[PDB]
Amino acid sequence: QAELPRGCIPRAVEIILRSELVETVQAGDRYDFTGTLIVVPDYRMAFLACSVQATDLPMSEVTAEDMKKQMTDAEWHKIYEMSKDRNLYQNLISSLFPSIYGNDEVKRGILLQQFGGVAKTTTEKTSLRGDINVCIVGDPSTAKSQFLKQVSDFSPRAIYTSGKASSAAGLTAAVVRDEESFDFVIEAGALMLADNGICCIDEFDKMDQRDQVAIHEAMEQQTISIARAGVRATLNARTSILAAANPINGRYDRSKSLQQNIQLSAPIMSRFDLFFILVDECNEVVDYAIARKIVDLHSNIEESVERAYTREEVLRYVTFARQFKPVISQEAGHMLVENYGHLRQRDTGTSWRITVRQL
Amino acid sequence: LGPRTEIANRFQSFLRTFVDERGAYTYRDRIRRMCEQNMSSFVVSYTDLANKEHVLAYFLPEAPFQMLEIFDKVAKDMVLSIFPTYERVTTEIHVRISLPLIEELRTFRKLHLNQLVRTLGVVTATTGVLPQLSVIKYDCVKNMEQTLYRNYQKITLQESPGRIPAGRIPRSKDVILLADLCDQCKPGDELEVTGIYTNNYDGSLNTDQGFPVFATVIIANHVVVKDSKQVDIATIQKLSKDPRIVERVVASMAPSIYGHDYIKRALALALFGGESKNPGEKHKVRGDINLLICGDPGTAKSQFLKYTEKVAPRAVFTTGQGASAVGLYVRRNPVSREWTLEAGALVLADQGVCLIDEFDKMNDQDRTSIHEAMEQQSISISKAGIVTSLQARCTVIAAANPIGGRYDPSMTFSENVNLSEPILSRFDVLCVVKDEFQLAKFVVHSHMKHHEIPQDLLRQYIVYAKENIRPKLTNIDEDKIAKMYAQLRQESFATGSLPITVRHIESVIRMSEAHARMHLRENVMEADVSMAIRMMLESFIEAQKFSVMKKMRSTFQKY
Amino acid sequence: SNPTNIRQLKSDCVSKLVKIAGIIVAASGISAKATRMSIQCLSCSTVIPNLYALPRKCNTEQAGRPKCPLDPFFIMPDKCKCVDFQTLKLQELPDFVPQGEIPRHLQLFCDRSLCERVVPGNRVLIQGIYSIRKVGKAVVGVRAPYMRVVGITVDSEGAGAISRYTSDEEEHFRRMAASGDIYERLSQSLAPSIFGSRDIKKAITCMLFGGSRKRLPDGLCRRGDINVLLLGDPGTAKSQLLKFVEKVPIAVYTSGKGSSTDPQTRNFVMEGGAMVLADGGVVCIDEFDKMREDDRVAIHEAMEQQTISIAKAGITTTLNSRCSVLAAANSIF
DNA sequence: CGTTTTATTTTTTTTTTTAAA
Ligand SMILES: Nc1ncnc2c1ncn2[C@@H]1O[C@H](COP(=O)(O)OP(=O)(O)OP(=O)(O)O)[C@@H](O)[C@H]1O
Ligand SMILES: Nc1ncnc2c1ncn2[C@@H]1O[C@H](COP(=O)(O)OP(=O)(O)O)[C@@H](O)[C@H]1O
Ligand SMILES: Nc1ncnc2c1ncn2[C@@H]1O[C@H](COP(=O)(O)OP(=O)(O)O)[C@@H](O)[C@H]1O
Repeated sequence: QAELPRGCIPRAVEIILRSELVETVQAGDRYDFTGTLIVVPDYRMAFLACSVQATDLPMSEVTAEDMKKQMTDAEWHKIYEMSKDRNLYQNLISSLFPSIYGNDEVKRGILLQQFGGVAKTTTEKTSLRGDINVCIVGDPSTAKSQFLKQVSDFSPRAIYTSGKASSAAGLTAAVVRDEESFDFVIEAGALMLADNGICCIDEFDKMDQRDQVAIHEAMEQQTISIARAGVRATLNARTSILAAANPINGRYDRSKSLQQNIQLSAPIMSRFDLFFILVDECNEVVDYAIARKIVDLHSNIEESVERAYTREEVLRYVTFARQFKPVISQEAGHMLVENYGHLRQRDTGTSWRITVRQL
Repeated sequence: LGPRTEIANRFQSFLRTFVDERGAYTYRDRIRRMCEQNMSSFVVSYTDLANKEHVLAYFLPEAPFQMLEIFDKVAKDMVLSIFPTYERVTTEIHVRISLPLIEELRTFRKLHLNQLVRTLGVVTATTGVLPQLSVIKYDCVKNMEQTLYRNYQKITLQESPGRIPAGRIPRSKDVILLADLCDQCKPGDELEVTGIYTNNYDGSLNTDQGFPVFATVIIANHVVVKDSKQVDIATIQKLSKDPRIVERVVASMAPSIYGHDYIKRALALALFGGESKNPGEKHKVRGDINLLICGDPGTAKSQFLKYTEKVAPRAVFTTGQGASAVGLYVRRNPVSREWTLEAGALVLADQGVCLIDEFDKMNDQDRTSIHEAMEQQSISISKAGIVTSLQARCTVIAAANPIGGRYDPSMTFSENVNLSEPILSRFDVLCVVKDEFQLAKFVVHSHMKHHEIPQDLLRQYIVYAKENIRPKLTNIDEDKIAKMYAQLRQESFATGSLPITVRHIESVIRMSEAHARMHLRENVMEADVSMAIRMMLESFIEAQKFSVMKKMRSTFQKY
Repeated sequence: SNPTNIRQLKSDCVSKLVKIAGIIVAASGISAKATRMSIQCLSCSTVIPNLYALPRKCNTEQAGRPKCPLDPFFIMPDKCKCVDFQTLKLQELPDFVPQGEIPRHLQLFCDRSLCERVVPGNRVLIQGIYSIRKVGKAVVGVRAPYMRVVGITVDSEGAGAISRYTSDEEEHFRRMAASGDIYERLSQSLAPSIFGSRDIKKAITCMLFGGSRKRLPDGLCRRGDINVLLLGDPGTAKSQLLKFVEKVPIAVYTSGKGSSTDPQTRNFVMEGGAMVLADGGVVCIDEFDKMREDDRVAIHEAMEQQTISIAKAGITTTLNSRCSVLAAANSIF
């Protein structure tokens, strides 16, 4: 995809490899192959190779220092100024989407989606989990897909793809019926290539009444078996998701329940724990921030907000936080009961369907 | 081979001389045990083998099969020398190993051929069990009869869906079994094997297409079952037959949270029944249970049924529609070769259960099968080549979801969740979960797991409750129910007050007896009655209009 | 002529005679087999060991030299012999673990006079042979199950089978009808042990005997078949009563979708419609409207007239019957 | 101057198409 032509498609080509090169390949990566094209002695063409070149030794904002490992997070000396000074959050609200403007809640909330979740040390009787179900809606002509597209540049396994096109067989493979190799290879797919990754998708809207068969699995079961003419096994969902439906005439007219403002399926709004909508208003002084930002959008000199936190130092510091594993005997953690209680005092009014899945 | 001299000595000096673990070594006795069970699978453990002499790991792999010859000759020469009595019957032998090191799938490669191996697998579809040929004979003119045989079945294994390398493809391998190690494979189990690696005798050796068609094949010397889902008595016979057990068992019934002490009583009864008692001249009558609750999205109607999966003598689980099929279309067209068509799982675990969420979601043509099991103890394949049936001595349970939302009030339950009525005519047991306003400290403590009945027997007591004690009786005082019929047909007359029947107490009849299944009573009094009524008294009051006191004064005297 | 089972007999038990017992399933027809015939080329009765293909000797040969290799052997069946076949079939017991496992079975083989003897839904004891059909050394050698027959011995299960294969009982019959007390007496018999229809059960006296299919000189064949009804709520023993009625002439009984509108020798079988067990047999069933409306035309053809026909393929079964129904109910109010 | 030739069927998933109060 670094190479992409007009008209033509990433056509397919086929290859073998050796023992030490073998089974050391994963989802969408950038390696350096060897150009030893070779014939078929049937003819037709083939090719061959012998060499590939696809975080203990450190990421960007470093030079070598010490850590738990060699340089896995070694550069605390420079991170830590940007670790604790809690206004750094505002860099993570400001110095990350300077070319973009919307609500300031998403731009202060997504980060933990990108970052590891819970991963605790408890039962075998049942799993506990880290990540969360997620959404975003509004109506178009509000810049509600810039961000998803950007993630594909921002973050790993930010597989920005459409959902409009996909089938229910988008996810795994479906069938073979001749000796392709062994007459039963139906273990190819689309999702579990999330190698510690997420699959956020567009156009969740006109989608079918079968996708939920996978999303029902999302945060409890995370397992993968098929009722085909093959076999059944299972796999581990590593992944969260994004929501990409939309309304009919758009506005979620504030006279009917927000469930009923689209009125989609039964359990979907049980599992998705935050929706985080931006809905339209008409107060044009709102709008006159925008174009006067795009005053430097084409005018090529510093055509955004001045930054304070590069992409690469951001991306490196993501890891430092994922190997600490907090320990919660928090008395305030015991006074969440009062927090949740005064919450439900607010839930008592405006009488949605609420429970511990939101806890 | 003069080497062959010493090896059998090192066996012969080892099978009938060795002692370990403070005498009467198994090898003195396993053979005769085998001989008394006519088994031909006398076992060795490599750990003991290396405890004596580890030299048998390093002259083995130049050909382990000749090692096995050098094993069987010794064994044979022990049995018929010591049991020449045996010299009549089968009079052939091989042995087993259980190098007890777990090694893994997806590692056998170029350098793992035909050598000392130790591996696992997980089993799925394969064929029947059939025979082969064995011997070198055919000639006389200057043979296809009297030519000894040996059974055969094909395998298929699969690998752990737990220890997977994260989106690496689940894999597959073709492997063999043989006659004596046969008729133990079934779908969906794992089995640990000694294992040994080769290819076909000749897998397409020739100038060929742009890649050879080669396979790779294994068989077992030993198989040791890893799953073993059927088979310290001082607890049960003294503790598990009281009616205090509806605290003791209820102490350990649902170790998740305190909530909803009713169903502790319920599940304290739910696995605890089943009865034939077919009458004379009429038919076979009834021995089924039939249960459901209407939950809520946020309740526990998904996480509703889990714990009993592992424990029961029989259990068969299915989440409901979403991926439910109709296979749950048989012209009497027996499954011809490479043609496969399937049929209903109700008879499998006949006298077991169907564990269900999304019950109300499934397809009516499957519901046809699901219904009459519970009504006429039979069901009817519909106008195919055969109009066959499927035997139903079994039980029905589920975990459905409401209709059109979350939950309906004391307003009737057909509209609380949209089943049918004539399916519900055969339904037995009920409970309901709503909540208004300890646990939070519980939930956070349970989220801080940094890391009464015994657990490793508790089935065989319920086997005893499903096995042992089975009295019956005449009308003790249940003529009382001519009021519960007539009065509450007519006092609770017109709000929601039809659902009172003899099947409303045939339901009771199934479990009033079962108090003695719990207790090993050998009789029944009004003691077990009133507790059964405490269940009807409590389940029923929710299934009637918000005139709710209609049960309370009317029956809490019978509490 | 000590019985056995199917999961007990294998490689050891080959070329050997056995006693076991099972339950018939279905089987094929009666085709063919001979013992000998001959060929023009030599004209010898082609002696056979077992019930090869004339190697190199031709015998259109001794004509001088002029030779005739590679079989001028037109097999001449006008000289032949002739035998039968059925290829018979069994299912194992309902007692030997088909529950957590699958019920296995095998195929059988007969010879001459023992066909036209056995049909499905029967219970058998047998003696055969464990023999073979294939050859060998199939990733190595998987091969042949079957058996043949020698001398089966079937069962006589009790009191049911006045079906296929006294006058004191007529004295039993008639001295009760000598009494003119049957019309209302057997109004407490058809439910011989429980309550219902009591003073109105007299109306069955007409239906089981029926009226009379009194044909005419003119077109019509009148409605000797005539129909009756029941309808109501559950709890009245209405499920088990008609359950008994199958026990008390011949029919089938459930309601709706559950009767109701092969990979071998390229012939399309069609087992038929609803006069199968009901043409002399009659039925009594629930769920009329509780049933699909695609299979609710037939009732209108079945019932008021037996106006039967066929249209899947191009031929017309002109069927009829002396059959009838009752209806059962859980309809509205 | 001799000694040998030749066959495959059912199910998937897509894109087409089609059904009832
Ligand atoms: N706060 C904002 N920051 C940046 N751009 C904005 C903002 N508000 C509006 N815009 C501009 O308005 C345009 C809205 O049209 P746009 O191309 O986003 O449709 P879309 O949101 O992609 O539709 P959909 O999300 O349904 O596919 C965007 O191109 C965006 O540049
Ligand atoms: N009474 C209760 N007892 C224990 N856990 C509860 C109870 N009520 C709610 N929960 C919580 O609900 C969660 C499960 O919600 P869930 O069953 O998945 O909703 P759904 O059935 O719609 O998928 C559990 O993790 C559990 O902690
Ligand atoms: N008068 C009666 N005599 C005997 N049994 C009865 C009587 N009334 C009801 N029953 C009971 O009703 C049950 C059958 O109910 P059923 O007709 O199946 O209800 P439904 O028609 O709703 O399915 C029988 O098991 C029987 O015990």
